[PDB]
Amino acid sequence: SPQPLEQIKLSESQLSGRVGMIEMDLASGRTLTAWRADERFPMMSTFKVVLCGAVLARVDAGDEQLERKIHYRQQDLVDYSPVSEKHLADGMTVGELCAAAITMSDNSAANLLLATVGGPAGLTAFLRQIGDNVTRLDRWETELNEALPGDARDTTTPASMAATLRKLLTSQRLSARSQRQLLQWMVDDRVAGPLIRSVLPAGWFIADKTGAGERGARGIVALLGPNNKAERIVVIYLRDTPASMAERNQQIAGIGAALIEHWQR
Ligand SMILES: OC[C@H]1O[C@H](O[C@H]2[C@H](O)[C@@H](O)[C@H](OCCCCCCC3CCCCC3)O[C@@H]2CO)[C@H](O)[C@@H](O)[C@@H]1O
Repeated sequence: SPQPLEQIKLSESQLSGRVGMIEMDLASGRTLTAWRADERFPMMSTFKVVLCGAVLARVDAGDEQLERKIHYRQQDLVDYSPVSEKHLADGMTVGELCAAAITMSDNSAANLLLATVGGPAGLTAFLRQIGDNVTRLDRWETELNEALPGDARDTTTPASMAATLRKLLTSQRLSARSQRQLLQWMVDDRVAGPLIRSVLPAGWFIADKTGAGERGARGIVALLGPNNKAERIVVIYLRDTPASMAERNQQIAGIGAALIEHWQR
């Protein structure tokens, strides 16, 4: 495999779109690999990890309970509601909604959660409260995936997203139990977790959230490491590429291979 930076460059060339990537040590925050790390990319569904961080912050403050049942109606549902469409009559708890949003990519669950945290503006305010002055959410599902060229709405940068994920998971801004819950939701991702495990060598940890959007936009935020430990945050975003989903997936996997084969940096 090429060196990781070389592989990222090769991927960007093969995809004919922009790639953004960071590799960061979870414990220390050091940046090991960076490529277009200060450029903007649509978050797509990856925003949901930050969303549930904001929910957990409210729980810690005594302003929310993961047990609280949210009642909703059919008119509230948007595209891709695999869990939430089943619970019109019995509702879902706030915690169940975070599980659906992060582990099943349920868009309506994400919108219900957004309403509990003050909407996109509330989520952006939370980002500023934790020192992320770059990432921004402006719209609800599904419009936040529009990925218009040059539009800063609903974007992050690889560097900001990595730092924010590290803050949420490890910095003691969230309580010990809340940090553990956020991590566990990422561990339990059903959309990409098992697929990734099927191609990871034995002994490698993965936790993740993936997203896809318009104009080829694709991303992953992940925790990865050897010896069954979450050693590094890896954030990869793709935008403005015409490539098939399979090819985007394969290029992201190829960056992963390069990282694994050149891990000691
Ligand atoms: O010497 C290291 C390893 O080399 C190979 O492992 C291969 C593996 O067989 C292949 O399937 C994977 O593809 C890459 C799979 C990456 C999965 C997704 C990565 C995501 C998740 C993390 C965020 C970035 C992207 O590459 C590795 C490294 O060459 C050997 O198969 C394995 O026995 C050996 O332990």
